[PDB]
Amino acid sequence: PEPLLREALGAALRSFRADKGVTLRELAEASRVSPGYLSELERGRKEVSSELLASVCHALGASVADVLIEAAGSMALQAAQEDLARVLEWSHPQ
Amino acid sequence: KAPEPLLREALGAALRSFRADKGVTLRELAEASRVSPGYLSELERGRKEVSSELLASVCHALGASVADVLIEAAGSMALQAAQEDLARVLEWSH
Repeated sequence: PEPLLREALGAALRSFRADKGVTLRELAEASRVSPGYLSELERGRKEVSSELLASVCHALGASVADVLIEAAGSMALQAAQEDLARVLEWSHPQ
Repeated sequence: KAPEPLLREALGAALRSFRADKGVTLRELAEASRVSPGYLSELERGRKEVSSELLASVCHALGASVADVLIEAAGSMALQAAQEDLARVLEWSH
């Protein structure tokens, strides 16, 4: 289906972190959560509290709004790509 | 208190805007999404963190992608942050 919110936000957070060149353990330290927890968050396997999303975004020098737009853009793209892949597999299989 | 609203605050306001635009009552939406009207109300007022799965069914019950509700949530957060920063400078001088 449409990607879940936590999957989209996790990937967006990961992109922002990679953009800034900040390691996961550094970002988890700035946000006061374990590196494992943040790793799971990035992988779409954990639901963030709004408070923790705010700390992680702030630590990255990003507004939460910017991370939401990133997440929404990639959600739509991912749905469209998976749609395109089904349409083509049906009409042009290998 | 940060000027940027918490994600659950902005998401709840966005859901309420989608619901109101469609003219759907909380009991109707609860029924479609199999959650109590009581929980939906707290969600709308920014007092509940929602799982991604439940967010998806609510949005879909309203005929909207999660990604559209998130874009609306992001625009709303950014606007309120800007308005609250403006209020703060004005309170300081003027």
